[PDB]
Amino acid sequence: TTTLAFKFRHGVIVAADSRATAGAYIASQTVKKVIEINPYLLGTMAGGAADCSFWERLLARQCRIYELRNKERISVAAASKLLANMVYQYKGMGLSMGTMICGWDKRGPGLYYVDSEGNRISGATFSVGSGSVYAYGVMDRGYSYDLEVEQAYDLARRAIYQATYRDAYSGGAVNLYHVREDGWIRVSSDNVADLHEKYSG
Amino acid sequence: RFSPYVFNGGTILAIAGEDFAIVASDTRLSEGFSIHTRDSPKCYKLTDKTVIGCSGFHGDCLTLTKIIEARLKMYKHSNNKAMTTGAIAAMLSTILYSRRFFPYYVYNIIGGLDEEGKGAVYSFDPVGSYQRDSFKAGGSASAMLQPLLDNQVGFKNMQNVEHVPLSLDRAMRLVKDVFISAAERDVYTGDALRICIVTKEGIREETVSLRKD
Amino acid sequence: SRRYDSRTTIFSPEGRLYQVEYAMEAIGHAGTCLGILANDGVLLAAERRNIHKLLDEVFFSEKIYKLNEDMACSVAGITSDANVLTNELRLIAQRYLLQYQEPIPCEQLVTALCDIKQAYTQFGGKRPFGVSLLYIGWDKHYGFQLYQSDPSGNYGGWKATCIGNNSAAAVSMLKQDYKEGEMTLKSALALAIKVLNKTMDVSKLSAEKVEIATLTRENGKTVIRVLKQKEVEQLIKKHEEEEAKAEREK
Amino acid sequence: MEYLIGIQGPDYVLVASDRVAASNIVQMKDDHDKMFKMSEKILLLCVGEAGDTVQFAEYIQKNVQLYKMRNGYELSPTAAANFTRRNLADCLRSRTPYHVNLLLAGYDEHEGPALYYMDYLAALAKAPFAAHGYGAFLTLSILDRYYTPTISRERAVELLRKCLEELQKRFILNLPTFSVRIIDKNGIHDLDNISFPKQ
Amino acid sequence: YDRGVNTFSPEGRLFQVEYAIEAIKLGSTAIGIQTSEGVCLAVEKRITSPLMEPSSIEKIVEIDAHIGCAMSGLIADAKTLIDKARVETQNHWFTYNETMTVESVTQAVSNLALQFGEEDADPGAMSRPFGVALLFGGVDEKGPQLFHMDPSGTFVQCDARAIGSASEGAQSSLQEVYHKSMTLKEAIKSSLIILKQVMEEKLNATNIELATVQPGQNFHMFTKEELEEVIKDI
Amino acid sequence: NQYDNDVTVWSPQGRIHQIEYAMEAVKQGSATVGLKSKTHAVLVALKRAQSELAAHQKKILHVDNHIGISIAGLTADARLLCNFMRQECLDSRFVFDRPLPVSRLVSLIGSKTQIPTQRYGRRPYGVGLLIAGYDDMGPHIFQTCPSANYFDCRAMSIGARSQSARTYLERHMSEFMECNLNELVKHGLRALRETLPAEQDLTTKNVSIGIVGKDLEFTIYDDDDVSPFLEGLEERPQ
Amino acid sequence: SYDRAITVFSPDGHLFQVEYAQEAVKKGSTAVGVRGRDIVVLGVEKKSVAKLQDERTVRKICALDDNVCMAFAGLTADARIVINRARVECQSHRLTVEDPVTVEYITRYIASLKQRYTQSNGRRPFGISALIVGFDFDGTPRLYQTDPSGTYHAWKANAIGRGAKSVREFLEKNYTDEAIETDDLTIKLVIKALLEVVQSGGKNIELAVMRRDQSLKILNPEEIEKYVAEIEKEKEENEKKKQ
Amino acid sequence: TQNPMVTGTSVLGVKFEGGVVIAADMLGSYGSLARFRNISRIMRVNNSTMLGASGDYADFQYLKQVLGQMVIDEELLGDGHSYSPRAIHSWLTRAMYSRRSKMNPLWNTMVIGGYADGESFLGYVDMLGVAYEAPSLATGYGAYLAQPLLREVLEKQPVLSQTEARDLVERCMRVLYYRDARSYNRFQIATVTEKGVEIEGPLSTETNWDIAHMISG
Ligand SMILES: CC(C)C[C@H](NC(=O)[C@H](CCc1ccccc1)NC(=O)CN1CCOCC1)C(=O)N[C@@H](Cc1ccccc1)C(=O)N[C@@H](CC(C)C)[C@@H](O)[C@H](C)CO
Repeated sequence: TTTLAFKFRHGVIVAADSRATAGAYIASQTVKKVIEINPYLLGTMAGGAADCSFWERLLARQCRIYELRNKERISVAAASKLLANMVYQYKGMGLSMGTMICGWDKRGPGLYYVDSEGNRISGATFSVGSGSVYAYGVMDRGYSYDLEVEQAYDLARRAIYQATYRDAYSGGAVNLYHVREDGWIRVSSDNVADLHEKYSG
Repeated sequence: RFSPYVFNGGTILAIAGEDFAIVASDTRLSEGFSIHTRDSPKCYKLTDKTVIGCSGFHGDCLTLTKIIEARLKMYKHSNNKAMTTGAIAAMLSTILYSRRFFPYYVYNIIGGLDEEGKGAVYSFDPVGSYQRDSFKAGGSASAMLQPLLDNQVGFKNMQNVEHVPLSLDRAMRLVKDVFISAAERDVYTGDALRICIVTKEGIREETVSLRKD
Repeated sequence: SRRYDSRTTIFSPEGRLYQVEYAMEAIGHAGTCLGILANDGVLLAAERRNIHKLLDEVFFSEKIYKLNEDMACSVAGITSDANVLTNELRLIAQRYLLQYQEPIPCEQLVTALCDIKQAYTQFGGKRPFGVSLLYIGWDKHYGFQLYQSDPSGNYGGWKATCIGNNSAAAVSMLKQDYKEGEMTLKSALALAIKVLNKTMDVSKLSAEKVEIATLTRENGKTVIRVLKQKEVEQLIKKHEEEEAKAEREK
Repeated sequence: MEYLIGIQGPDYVLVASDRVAASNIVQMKDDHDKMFKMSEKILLLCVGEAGDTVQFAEYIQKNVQLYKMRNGYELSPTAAANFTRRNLADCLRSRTPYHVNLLLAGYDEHEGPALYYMDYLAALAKAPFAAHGYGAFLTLSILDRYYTPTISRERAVELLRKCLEELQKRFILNLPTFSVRIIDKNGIHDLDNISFPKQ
Repeated sequence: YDRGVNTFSPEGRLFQVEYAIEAIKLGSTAIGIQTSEGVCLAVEKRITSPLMEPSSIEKIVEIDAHIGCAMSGLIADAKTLIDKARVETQNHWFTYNETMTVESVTQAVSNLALQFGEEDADPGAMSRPFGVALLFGGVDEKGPQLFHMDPSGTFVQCDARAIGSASEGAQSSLQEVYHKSMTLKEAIKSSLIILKQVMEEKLNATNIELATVQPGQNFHMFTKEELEEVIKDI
Repeated sequence: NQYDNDVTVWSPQGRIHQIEYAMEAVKQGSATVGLKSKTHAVLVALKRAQSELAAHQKKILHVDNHIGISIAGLTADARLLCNFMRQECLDSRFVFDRPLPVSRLVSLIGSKTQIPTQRYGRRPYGVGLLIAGYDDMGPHIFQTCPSANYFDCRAMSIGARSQSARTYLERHMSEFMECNLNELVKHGLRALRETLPAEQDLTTKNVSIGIVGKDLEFTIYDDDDVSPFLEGLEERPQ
Repeated sequence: SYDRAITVFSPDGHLFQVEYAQEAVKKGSTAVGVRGRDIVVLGVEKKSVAKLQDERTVRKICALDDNVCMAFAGLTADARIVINRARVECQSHRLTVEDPVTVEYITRYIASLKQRYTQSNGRRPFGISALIVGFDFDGTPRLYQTDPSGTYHAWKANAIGRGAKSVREFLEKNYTDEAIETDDLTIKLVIKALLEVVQSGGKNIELAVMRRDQSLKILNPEEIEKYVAEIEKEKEENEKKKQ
Repeated sequence: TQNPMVTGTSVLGVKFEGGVVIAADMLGSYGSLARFRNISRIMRVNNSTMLGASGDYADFQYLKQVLGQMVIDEELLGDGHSYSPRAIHSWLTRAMYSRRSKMNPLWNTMVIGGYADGESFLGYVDMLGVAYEAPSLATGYGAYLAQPLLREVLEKQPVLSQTEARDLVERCMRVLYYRDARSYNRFQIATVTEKGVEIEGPLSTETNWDIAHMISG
């Protein structure tokens, strides 16, 4: 895996690869690792595939029920806290799962990192997965809060790309989403083979 | 001590066409270095529009099969309609994850038709992680089947080739070919190949023969 | 089964709980028991119904229970229910102590018992406890304190109050001789002697018939003491020497 | 790995913690806060296991606040400390033990300033000064060398600076910035973050 | 003379259930109309004081994006049922990745019918039936659908139905104006007309609430302005 | 009056009034008919409507591929019992991979429904059932009462004014065993229509049919699918 | 346990136990509350002044959280139960959700609790009604009212308890935009409304106010006597020079 | 059962024209010890089916008790329905898998033979719940020794007569007695036909030992 997300002036950028492995064997390269919880809430996905999918889906259910009950939309902090609380009750049982809850809140752009270990921290930028370090490199070397939209897109896409270059367990296609105040938008979905041609020559 | 698992072999394949869906599997049930039976297809007809392939540990295969049957019936009694293919996929996901801490040792591939009549494959992992595919292999010889279909159906690594959609005929011969090749290298794959074709007309069953060694 | 049920936790058409009121009627027949709050302490004074020539007297008291090193209580009604509630009170106090490592604030203890009584009024189908309680104590939050709790699970903090037989007249009599902010333990004892004198059906009042305890603050520690017969006799005699004195002016 | 430090003065309690939230080999947060306001005059510095820290700390916090709402007055720092110690000790031999080391800073209207130290085994001990984490091994001795019971808050802050600088010198972990707060008769006061202009 | 909550009358009915049916008759009257262009639900709010904020009176709620519900009688009882319905729909979405048919939801809620009793029961189990009546209006694969449910648990599909105090009269007035081909505007108009007839207070934009569920649009609660624009053509 | 309100109270005449009161619930619903040939089992149910704007109440329910039922009484209890039967059938298929013999399912219904008639605070099931099934003993029509008693029938009718239908069936029992499917459904429809005044008769809007047999799984015909059965019937007398 | 149906339907379709509980509420001390622009005020009448009783230990106004306060009318013990459970819930909400609590939410919780007690075996409806008051984030001041039945609504101003209809009518005829245009004027409105039913005093009235992002503030009898003096002055400077 | 004690070895099965035949020795072994040399490891489950069992004999006795009770329970009704061999096989599969999933297996490997509705049935059931149908079956060492012989014949001649199948079985039992160190020269043969289930008494296997005098040359 190799997901990453950072918040700047114009919302929250979210990006991921799509590779899924079963050992050294590449089981898939067409995995949607950015779960669409709500039209304003996204959840990245890294680690145990079934674990992430199931728990974030359940999170989506819970957020929907919250929306119906309280006649208002759930906050990013509340969603992340919900997921964290659900996951914590299974601590030590072997759930492998590291996700990012991103969205736009009444407090503006929101981004949280939530672990199967029990972590839950808000922050500006985050990178999760086997290739997270490689992404962290370029992302940190190119990040700014005053980044223009297309620039942020380039930064995220490139970071995930370099990550796929070094990390043997990351590849497939770079997917890119943008979270704005009126909801999120599916920015891009470029295959790595094409991005190679674009970035090298 | 005591192990509640035993690998029984078996290979499984599903291809999705524009108006069809193929679900095929070998018919060899084995254990250790021995053959249990040569007449054991891994294909299970769920509905007129949906066929399931289950490989791995035979106990969990049987159990999961019967469970899926029962729950199909339940859904039918509850909503007065048959389960759509994608619905069966989601249900299967939940059922598989329900044993997250004592998994069914089963590789599952669902092949059928969606609500628009088009073909669809859904590939699963033993604990419920699934996705929709045009074509996927699973089971012992999976790594032998996948790369060819990536080349021939996905047209990958081929320069200036035409993207002609897969016809039922070509798909059929492709299935027979990959299974025949797998029978050469995989020791768990052999005896016979059962193929299940799913169209608007219904479900056909064909049976090619594989080597017995 | 449904026939034998007396429906103890059910609203009456007027919007009231009959078993609670009947329990109040039970309390009205029990020995008179009052308490007064002062500036240098707080005291309890109760009529003794266990007054017979052949009784053995093997306890420090009869209607005065020690609950906590900073708290004591007196009781009126069914004595066994009183035993249950007092034991439970001690339990609660020791739990709070075990948890926070400091004495339980008086009001918290009272509310803690009252929640149980209320619970007995709302569900379970059991009869409520026919017991009213008076609580005296000291804590670092509100100093000296007097409380009263009824079987309804309801409670309140008082500067002086009474509970038991002839409680009403005793309350008005306390209203008359009250002294907000100017009360000392001695004058409070005088008041207690007076009220208990007029309210107790058997007049003259020997020290045999009453029971008085005081809670005071002395050198950092809290002292709870039950007065001996002699001291009570002193208070009574003084009351008569103040009653035969005011009657001279005629 | 996390670092806590507490220094009690005659009428105040000075507390400080690192601002690093790290996982694996990377710092994931440079502004992490390890302190929890429980009363208007009580701070809880919790550190340790992944989810155990926040879970336990927030549980204690909300229970203290519940006490405040139920009774109209706040728990004393001592009562608080023994409450947390009771909770932590009760879960010690249970199915769900909380692996947390903690400090409790407080000011009482009666007893004055107070600092408490708690093992993950829930052993509560009052101290003029304490520290948690590996960094403690490098700082405690310093605190032994220069601490006096009558130390002024300015001198206390300077001492804290000596400690943190020592961390910058000998400790192999990064730890560039530190949260610093003080507690007195006027409650909790946030101070300027002690930081070292590395990069 | 007191008896068990699961006692039968000599006529062959449960006393408590019948009494609940009697309880419905004291509730705010509501009307639901089914139309191939969508389903509409209207209900009077019965404001008992000018000081009472009318926007805090909701007798029409959203079960899901494709299903809305109107209620009459003891509303407090209805809240539980509503939440149960929402939870059921979300569970079904989680499990099967699809929306619930209106009939399935209605049936699911209807399963909590005679789930009451004394002996041989759970500590938190219901002691009495729900004194409320429900109209489920929604759009599924079978198009627009309207269902009715009463404390007996008997649920049935209706083309047009009125529940509440003015049940009979409003039902007659409904029978007089319903043909299985009305437009949604006609349905809303008729609903508000019959409502104005049966209501004791003057029908206005803050006196009632109206909501529609149509094949192309989600559950929509009519705002003040839209309500006015329909009341306009009285 | 003192033996009326509890199911655990015998009357001095050796009767249980709550059970009988529960039996009265069956007669409160719309009538239904069940009959069997030698190859087919058929349920014909008269659906009832509140107003003309309300759809007609479901009266025929699917249990298993070889078993269906027709209800008469409290729809909630009906749904309960139905779900029970469905569950038992599913269990039988899960365990033995063969369909549950109808008679055994009926026996289980008896056992289950008997329990609450003997416990304080409990109540009998306020519903009567007609069960049509097919197994390797042929077709079967069963009847279950709130009294937890069950009957194996050649033909039966339960509910409001079902006496007429009963009287009809009792004359054509001898014909039933040899009829083809269409004639069987015919007889069922005539029996059903006997329970109506001459001012009203059967319609595609108020008649449901359930059929199971050696050549057919249990199927339910409701609206336009009922017409091939109604169209082919006498004009009836007055 | 006690598996007995207590609250059941009557042949006319009534829940007698709930109605009885409402009658128990009717016997309670009058409790009123009004909602203003930047303030919200709750006042309770006949506090049963015995003058030998500590006023603090018998207050009918309780804070549930820093955000929400609440007054009640009816059985005081039941009210203690409900209040404590409400406080616990207010904390649990913070535990499961980072955000605090909305007035509507805690009101809904209390209402649901009461209803649950109207439909559960072996239990018995709470004999209280509650006036819940708060200033949830977004600044919007809100006041709600609950009922033993489980029903709950929002109000601009309301009253419960002994002679609640009288104070309801008074408030209906007196709630304007001119009134409650200033904080002191809203408080004066509450005091007047209370005086329109209380046994003519001021030492019988307990009034408390919540304002903006501040904490709950209870009014001392001195300040209450001051506002009552201004009210008795406005009743002789605008009602004496015209009548 | 986590540690099997007294056990029985191979169990053979094979279909023939109008019936099914099953074989199993009468030995219960306590490790390498031939402890109980006279026990039946074959049960008559009603008139249409029959069961042979390998593994822990006690667990087999348990299953024997349970199955016997089920058959009695059914026979009490007399409603004209009875357990088909396939049904019994399905039940047994369900049971073994259930015990497997409780991490408390019944240490048995079983062969169910049957004849109902004119069709011959032969089913295999594991202790893990692995079950299947086949024209020939062999458990334990049989699966390595007897089964290859059985398949050789059945792929050269699918349909066998009863005498042919019986001969095949006899020869297989001979091979097993030769090569299986935990077998015994005293076995039983059970047969299902339309006439019912018949278990033939203590049989012995003729043995050739001429290759004993081939040491030198
Ligand atoms: C079949 C594929 C498509 C999915 C794959 N599943 C699997 O690998 C399943 C999981 C079975 C299981 C049992 C018990 C408890 C948990 C899981 N295992 C198997 O299918 C069979 N194998 C047996 C021998 O070989 C290895 C696995 C998977 O989840 N892969 C993870 C890595 C992993 C995590 C935890 C356990 C096992 C594997 C993955 O791709 N993660 C990516 C993100 C997600 C959303 C796909 C990333 O982490 C990136 C790609 C790096 O791997």
